[PDB]
Amino acid sequence: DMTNMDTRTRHLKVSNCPNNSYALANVAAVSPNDFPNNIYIIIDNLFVFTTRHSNDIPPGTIGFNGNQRTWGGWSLNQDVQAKAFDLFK
Amino acid sequence: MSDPVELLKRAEKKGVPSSGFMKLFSGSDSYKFEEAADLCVQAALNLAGDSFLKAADYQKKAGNEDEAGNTYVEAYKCFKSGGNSVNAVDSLENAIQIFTHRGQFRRGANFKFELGEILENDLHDYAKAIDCYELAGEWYAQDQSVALSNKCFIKCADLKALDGQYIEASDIYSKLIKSSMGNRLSQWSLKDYFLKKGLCQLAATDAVAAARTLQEGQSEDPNFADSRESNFLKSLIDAVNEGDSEQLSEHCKEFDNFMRLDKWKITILNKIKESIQQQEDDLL
Amino acid sequence: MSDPVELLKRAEKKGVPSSGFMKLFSGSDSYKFEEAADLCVQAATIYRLRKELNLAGDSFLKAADYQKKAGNEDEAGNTYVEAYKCFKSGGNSVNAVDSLENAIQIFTRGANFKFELGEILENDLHDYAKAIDCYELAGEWYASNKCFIKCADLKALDGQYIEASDIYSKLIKSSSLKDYFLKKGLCQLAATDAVAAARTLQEGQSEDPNFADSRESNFLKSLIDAVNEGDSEQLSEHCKEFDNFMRLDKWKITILNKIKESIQQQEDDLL
Amino acid sequence: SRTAELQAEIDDTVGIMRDNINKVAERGERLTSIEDKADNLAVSAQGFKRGANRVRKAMW
Amino acid sequence: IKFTKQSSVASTRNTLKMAQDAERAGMNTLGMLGHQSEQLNNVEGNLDLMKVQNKVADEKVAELKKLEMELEIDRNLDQIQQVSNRLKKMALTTGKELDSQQKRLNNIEESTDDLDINLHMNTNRLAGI
Repeated sequence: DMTNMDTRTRHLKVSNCPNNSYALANVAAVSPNDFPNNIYIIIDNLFVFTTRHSNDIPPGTIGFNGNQRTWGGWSLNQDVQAKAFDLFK
Repeated sequence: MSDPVELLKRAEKKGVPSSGFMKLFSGSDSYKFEEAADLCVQAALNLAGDSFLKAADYQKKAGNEDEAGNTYVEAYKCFKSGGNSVNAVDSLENAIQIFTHRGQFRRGANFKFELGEILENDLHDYAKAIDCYELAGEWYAQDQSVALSNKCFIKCADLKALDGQYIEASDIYSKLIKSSMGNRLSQWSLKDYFLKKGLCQLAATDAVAAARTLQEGQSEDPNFADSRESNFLKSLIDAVNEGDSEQLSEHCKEFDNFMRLDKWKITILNKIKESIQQQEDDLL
Repeated sequence: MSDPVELLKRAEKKGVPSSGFMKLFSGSDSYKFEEAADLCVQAATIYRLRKELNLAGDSFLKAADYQKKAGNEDEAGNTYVEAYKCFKSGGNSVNAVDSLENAIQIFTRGANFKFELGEILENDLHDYAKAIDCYELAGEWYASNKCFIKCADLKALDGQYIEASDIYSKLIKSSSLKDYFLKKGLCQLAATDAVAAARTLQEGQSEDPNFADSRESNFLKSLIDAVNEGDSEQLSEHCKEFDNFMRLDKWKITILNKIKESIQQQEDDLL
Repeated sequence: SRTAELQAEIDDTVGIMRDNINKVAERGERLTSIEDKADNLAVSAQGFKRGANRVRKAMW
Repeated sequence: IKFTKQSSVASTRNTLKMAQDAERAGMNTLGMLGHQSEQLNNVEGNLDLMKVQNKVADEKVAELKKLEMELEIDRNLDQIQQVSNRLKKMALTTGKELDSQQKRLNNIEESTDDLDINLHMNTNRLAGI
């Protein structure tokens, strides 16, 4: 259910993926304080990913894998903009 | 010639501060400390260094900080000269503190660079050497001595990369690139800088950052764009992207055949190949 | 550590010269100025330890003024040099320039600090005329080749091609040569004096065997021929050929741009 | 023949640069000693200034 | 034959790049040597001034006491020859400055050495007044 969620923009640092399992899932691992669980979030208004709660990632940080960085051309510790996404609208 | 032991004994006798009732009739103790320091200087390689150290301590007690720093420099000279690296390091530390407290950050930086050299070569205290080199480069930059700060930063980045701090070494290499840009005098240094930076970024498994660095160097420095270092860095980036360790080894051999590699690069690429092996371990 | 503000206040209190009746009983005011300068130096060292470089520079300046009032001109010059150092480190180019000026006046070192002042003017304040003057004076006192290089470069960039060529001739006589000749010719060609450029090329070829076979000589000859035939495109082609093997610098870029615009101006005179 | 001449010139320049490296080693040596002695000179000059000042105060 | 020619092209490309390497380094060396020679000229002037001032001090202290591949190979060799000519001249040139500065440094060392002692001499004499 995506009807209600905080859409406020957040600036998050790109860091190494926590482990291979998270990279395999291809889901943005976020802290519970960052965003709700199992919701679609857009980044830079271009890159959409599904959020999953992760306690190993501190609030205010976003985890990415190598392929996602290659798609976005991002380096480690790079700052990116994240917002809530609504594909249906 | 006077006996140095007798001179040191006389200096110690004169070096006793006035105490109690005598202090009400004895003048300033500075003169006694000065005389003891002069006697110690006369008496004073390891024994001579110890005696300079005593003279410097007496000079500090006398308020002559500059003379104390000079005597500490002489003590450092002779301790290093006697193979006593620890006492030389101590003497350099006191001299550096004296000079910095007096605003002579140039002298402090020079002797800090010497101290870092001593730590790196004689005592193998690589962390302290890195700290000394970083501080010396910073002070040289505050004096606008671009080349000396650049040398200190080269040493600091080399040691940091050898120490497992690839990101910090790459940052220092970026600082070196920015400082040396536009200077006709440091261009090859730049040609290498870019390469080294990329290598560090590749030791950190950040192939994207290495590619960004290669592109920046190619677009910013025409000399680097056509340099073999640029081609070698691109080949290394491609090899890491494809995960072909053997291709990386072949590229390294090709690069060595025309431009001999150094132990720093050897270590970086060895860690990179072991990282490919670790990825192969993660592959299972 | 003592409060630098309190130290400065005490120095100001002690820095008041004896006046009126008190002057008949008070000794020489030099000692009061010396004590005030020492207090200012202490407060200023405290400021420097706090990285408050501008306040430390101001305090060195006050100490230097007190030292001047005390007659210790050499100490005043050293304090002015320290003021220049900390102001320059603090990003205050104007106060650094002022401190360098007082130090230069006291010393007249004057040439070294004049070269530094010219560098500050050229890079930080972009006062190119004052930088040219400083470089010329520093070179004269040193006599000098480096200062004259800087002076000639700025003068040529400033529209003074003839003076830049004269300074290049002085550099050639004192001596770099391979480039000097080229640069001189370029300046003479920026002044539309192709005959002078040809004379310079011939002199360099006959006097310096190195310049005769050097690419700079061939490039200068090609430029002279192009200006003689009034073929701007040929000049551009020669410039590209020269760049392909020896990269051009912004100085040469400006000189040749003005030369090409002079060819365009001649085309305007053609009508 | 042109390539052989070029090789000969490069070998000669290598020789001259080897000589220069030896000379710059000698220059560094001359300079480490002169830096230390200029330090001695600065210390002695300060000491002389102070001693002269103390005599100035004495005579006064 | 084609492979060998390609190898020759690559070799001459590297030789040219390295020749350019030598040239920039040499030009920087000469620039720095001119600047350092000049710092040493400044040093020389102060040593001269201090000599005069020590003469004055001597007399004052005394009184005080009294009181396609083929074509590219060819073009690359052309350029290598061009740079090589400049490299040779640079090696000769750097040698002359090292000789001159070496004699200047020897004289600076001796003059500094002396003044240092002259100052010690007058300081010891002043101590006794």
